[PDB]
Amino acid sequence: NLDTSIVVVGSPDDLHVQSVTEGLRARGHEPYVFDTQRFPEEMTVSLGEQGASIFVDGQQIARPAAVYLRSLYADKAMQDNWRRTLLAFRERSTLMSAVLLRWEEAGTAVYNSPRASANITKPFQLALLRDAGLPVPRSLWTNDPEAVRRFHAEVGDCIYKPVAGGARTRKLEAKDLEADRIERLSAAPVCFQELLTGDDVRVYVIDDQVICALRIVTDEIDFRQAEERIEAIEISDEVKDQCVRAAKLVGLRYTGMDIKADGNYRVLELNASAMFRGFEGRANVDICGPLCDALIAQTK
Amino acid sequence: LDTSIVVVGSPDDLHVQSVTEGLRARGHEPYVFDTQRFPEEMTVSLGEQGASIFVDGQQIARPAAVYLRSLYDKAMQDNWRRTLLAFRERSTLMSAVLLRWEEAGTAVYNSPRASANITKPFQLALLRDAGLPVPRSLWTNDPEAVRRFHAEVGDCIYKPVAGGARTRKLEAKDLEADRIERLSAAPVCFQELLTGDDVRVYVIDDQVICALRIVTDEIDFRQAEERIEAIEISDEVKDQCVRAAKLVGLRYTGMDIKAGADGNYRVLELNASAMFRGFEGRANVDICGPLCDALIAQT
Amino acid sequence: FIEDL
Amino acid sequence: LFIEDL
Repeated sequence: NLDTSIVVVGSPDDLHVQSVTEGLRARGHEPYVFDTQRFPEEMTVSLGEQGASIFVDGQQIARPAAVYLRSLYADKAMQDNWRRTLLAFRERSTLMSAVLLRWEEAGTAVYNSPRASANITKPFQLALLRDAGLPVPRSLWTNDPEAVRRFHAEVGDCIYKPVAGGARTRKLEAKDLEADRIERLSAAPVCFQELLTGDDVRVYVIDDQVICALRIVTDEIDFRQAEERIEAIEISDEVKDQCVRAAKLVGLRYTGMDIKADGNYRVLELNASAMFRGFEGRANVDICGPLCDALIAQTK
Repeated sequence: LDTSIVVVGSPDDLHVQSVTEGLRARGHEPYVFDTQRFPEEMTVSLGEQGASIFVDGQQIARPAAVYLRSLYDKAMQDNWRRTLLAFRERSTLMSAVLLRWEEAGTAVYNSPRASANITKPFQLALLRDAGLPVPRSLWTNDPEAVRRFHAEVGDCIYKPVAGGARTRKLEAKDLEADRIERLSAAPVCFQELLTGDDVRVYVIDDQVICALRIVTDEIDFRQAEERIEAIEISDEVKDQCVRAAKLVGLRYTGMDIKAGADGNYRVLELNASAMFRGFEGRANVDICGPLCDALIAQT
Repeated sequence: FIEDL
Repeated sequence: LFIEDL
């Protein structure tokens, strides 16, 4: 706690916070856990005008060497007064974000900075990769019923999902193209993508080093219950650099790329905080290891 | 439509009004992008490649220069968890439009990427670390921190961390535990009470447009009005303001600054979408002009 | 439009 | 809240 060189931002109850904290302890580095979730009520943060004047529970933390950013963060208070509650959350979150922005400015290697949030915007992240020579699904974010009917008339079998996440993907069928609900794009835009058929592959990239590429297939084992099987795989070096270009162009140090397979893969999303324990166990592959490696590197 | 100069805001906005009428006075009709009417009365379509941006069928892949003025009740009281998600979907699409343009090479006059460096607890640190004078400040939820700050600094003020309320002066009743201990609900910004003259410096593309002193005069019973009159600043200060605008990453900027007890300036804040109409008049400065000229210069 | 939201 | 005007 007096050695704030490596900071893990997140709750000690979070599994990945535990995994990274332990995997670092095993290498002789006891990280500082910045439990943001408990900030205003049971922790103090104080900022001076000088960038270095950052104080957490009285202790100064001007510039960590590296930060693993898992999360920054009884809400019936919203059901009471939404406006006050929103402004208060904004005060909270502004202070925390300022802490992390100051660390990045001072020179801390934040593993996925909160700046990349801009370049993670789905409709922009895709266009970013696409206009850089990367394969992506024929996509379409719209609020026009007619626009999507031409999208359908062109690409045929396709699906729809939320623009910013918040619901599981649903296959677009003809009853959705009905004037009953296709007019409801009036209330909010929707993402429509072509229906890719090949396999789901996930590629971890940590500081311009493809750590692995894992296949995720499913086996149906019970009534409406299926389980994933992860398989360590090797990838064309062309794509083991095509990926690295995506990570560096979006601005992520540690990323989990999501590709889906024609018979050749296309990039769907880069994840600014992908989990790993699921894959770490379903294919006995190591990701926490290289993450801790990259973290302890910045201390030298 | 000639989508080389786009003005994002509502035609009812007096500022987009000024900018559009100035651009017209110079041989360009902008495409006003009234984004209030996004969900309902307007269609936007984005494809996988960045050029495929369509507003009402008409595509707008790459303007020369954007002037961003804004990007934008009971539906909340009823169901709040879905209202927020709906607003976020609309907002994400609009922001993707703006980011795509900037990535093409559009001169977005103040991009939304600035909203990062805009946050006061980081912007003041940026300016302070670059050697520019900022006021002594403390952003905190720590009553002991506030007590030490008040003792160190003297007269203080407190304002929200991200704005939203009139700043008030710190009094002893506020340091009483009754009030002070409410800092556990959300943090607060405390600052030294600067006691000088309000000054505002306008900067477009690393050129200082003018510097205006803002005073107030009592015209009616408990009613004041602002008098905004021009002053001259040294080339020293002019270069500092240009550097501050560049540090925060803004093209059009109205810098709020202020003398203190010493008659020397402190940058208070840099606005990412400052107004200018109330300033141009009595000062006989023209800001709308230089802004429109800078816009046309990108075409 | 998306029910699960 | 502390800022009573929010």
